[PDB]
Amino acid sequence: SGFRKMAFPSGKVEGCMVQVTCGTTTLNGLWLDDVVYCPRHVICTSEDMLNPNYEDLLIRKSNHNFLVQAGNVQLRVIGHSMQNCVLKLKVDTANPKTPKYKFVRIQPGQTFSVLACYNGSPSGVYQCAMRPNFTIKGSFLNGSCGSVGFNIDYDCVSFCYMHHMELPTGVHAGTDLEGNFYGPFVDRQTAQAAGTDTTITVNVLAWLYAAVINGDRWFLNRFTTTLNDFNLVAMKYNYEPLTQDHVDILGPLSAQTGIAVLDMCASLKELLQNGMNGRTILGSALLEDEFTPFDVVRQCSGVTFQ
Amino acid sequence: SGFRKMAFPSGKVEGCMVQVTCGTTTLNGLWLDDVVYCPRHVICTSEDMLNPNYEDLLIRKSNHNFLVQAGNVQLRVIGHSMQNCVLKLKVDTANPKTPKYKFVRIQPGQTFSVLACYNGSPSGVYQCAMRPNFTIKGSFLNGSCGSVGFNIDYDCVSFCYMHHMELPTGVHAGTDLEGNFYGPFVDRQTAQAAGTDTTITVNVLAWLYAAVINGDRWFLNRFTTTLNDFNLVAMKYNYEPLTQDHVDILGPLSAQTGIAVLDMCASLKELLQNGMNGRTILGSALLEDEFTPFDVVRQCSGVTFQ
Ligand SMILES: *[C@H](O)[C@H](C[C@@H]1CCNC1=O)NC(=O)[C@@H]1[C@@H]2[C@H](CN1C(=O)[C@@H](NC(=O)OC(C)C)C(C)(C)C)C2(C)C
Ligand SMILES: *[C@H](O)[C@H](C[C@@H]1CCNC1=O)NC(=O)[C@@H]1[C@@H]2[C@H](CN1C(=O)[C@@H](NC(=O)OC(C)C)C(C)(C)C)C2(C)C
Repeated sequence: SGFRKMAFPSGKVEGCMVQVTCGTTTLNGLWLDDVVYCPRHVICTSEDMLNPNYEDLLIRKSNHNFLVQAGNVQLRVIGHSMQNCVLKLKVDTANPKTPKYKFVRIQPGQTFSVLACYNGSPSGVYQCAMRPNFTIKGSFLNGSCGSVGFNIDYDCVSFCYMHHMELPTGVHAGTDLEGNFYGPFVDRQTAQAAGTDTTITVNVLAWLYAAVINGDRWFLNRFTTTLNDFNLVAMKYNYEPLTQDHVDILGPLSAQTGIAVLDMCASLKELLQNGMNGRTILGSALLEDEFTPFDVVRQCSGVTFQ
Repeated sequence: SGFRKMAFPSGKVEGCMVQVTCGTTTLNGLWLDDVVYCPRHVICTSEDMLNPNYEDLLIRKSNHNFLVQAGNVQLRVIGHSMQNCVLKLKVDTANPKTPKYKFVRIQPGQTFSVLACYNGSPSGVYQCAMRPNFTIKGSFLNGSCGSVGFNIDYDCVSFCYMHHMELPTGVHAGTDLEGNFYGPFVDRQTAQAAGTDTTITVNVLAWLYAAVINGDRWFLNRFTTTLNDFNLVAMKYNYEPLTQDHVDILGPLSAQTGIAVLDMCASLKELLQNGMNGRTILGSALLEDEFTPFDVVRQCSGVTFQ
């Protein structure tokens, strides 16, 4: 037993990270087969970034302007192109450590692992979720641009995030691997703000099921509620609406514990109305919302990868 | 900015994990050069484990009784010996993925990363601390024995934990890599209990410094306190005593923020006496104690490894 915020093993992604230098800017890139992916603002300078025209800036570059370092081995660039907000630099060598992989664009509420890197070298790994307002609450410093987020399924790495920028409230914004931003943000140094966030209701319920699987049961009651009456309380406390699709996804966890989904909703309602009154759940004094129903089942059942 | 519970990148350790089967027991082993390390209760059965005599049980085994699987490649055993509570199985092939490494036995309060495995295949990675009562609050199921805990420094992997067993309160116990248990526990299925735990004072203070580095400042005050008066309040709330050695270790964090160590102690005292009154620190509603002063500096400064 036990329950922890668990990331995927990161070895398959470590073997893909490289350093990309152009002018006075250094950031991280992702090396898969004979292409390196990185954020397009690597072609900017500390005065280009105020309002750049990237097409007009890229047509002024040559291949040899791009310095790509893989360990202490130099890869030279033989072509380049821009796709939305990412650069694709073609190099003369295929990465022999290329795993099986895919690019995927995720929905708000889904979770992923982040391998934070500086100068092409990995620093640490942690678990994140895409918030309803399309930011992520990460841990990023100068030079971390180009670090990626990912999920692993068997032997296949599904890449879903590349890091670009930090907003004034201390949260983070970036793109999928095809260079499209999550949210309304643009890669320009001008006023933008996150928009108000909300709590991911379906994930909170999944975490209450994890507590029961592990022996915490003090928060249950004998009451119940309808979906509509629950959603009327949820709106009041700034929670996202729960759909019937969400109810259906929580089926397996309901069947393993014997607690109907709408009975667990009546328990959340009482916790929202009464607080916790000095008690904890799975070592937490707040209601936690960055575990999906999938996350709970993998950790409480023991699925591996290869 | 931001602050997360961050584990080390796990690729160097993934390349060392193998499967060890003997009789009806399967668990994980660690393959470094031409030796595989695993827990000695792999030679037991579901009735040997009640009160075994391991010396008398090992002298009844032959090399071919041990089945070692590395991927879908079979390593055969050519010798074996027992050291305290671990087996060392010598095999005819050296692991070509052996990193630079050391074995170390850690003190209570230190943190490490855990790579949880089943059947020799990694499942996930998370951060832990050795509690004052020599248990760890992990996430482990049947078959996870032999999974290891570790720290990384530059290119060197320092192994510090191997998992053996779970106690009735849901916490975990194990050994260093030379087979000596942390705590009073023994590898026998008999009544043992953890002993009362305490909160790791020096780590809580380090985490309050992390909050200030990141912009949280509502909990500070203009008061101060002596070391002895602080330790008199700490004992009351079941915190560990703070030594002058602890004060000295918190020097760099004090110098970067401009807040003297004993001023931060006066802030903790007020938080212990008054509670948080509905506010959070670094996204937490409890005082967090599994970040060392070293952990804070690496994440707030950006150190990598290679
Ligand atoms: C690339 O490594 C950095 C990573 C940042 C640095 C601090 N934490 C991070 O995550 N990204 C940028 O430098 C990025 C590029 C330049 C300016 N930024 C920012 O992230 C800035 N933020 C910003 O302009 O937000 C506005 C208000 C929407 C800032 C102030 C943090 C440097 C680009 C092209 C956006
Ligand atoms: C080896 O993979 C398992 C891992 C356990 C299983 C559940 N969670 C885990 O961490 N270890 C054992 O099976 C271990 C060996 C047999 C019995 N155990 C236990 O961990 C038992 N606990 C126990 O006897 O604690 C006493 C009360 C001190 C138990 C009941 C969980 C199976 C050995 C040799 C101790």
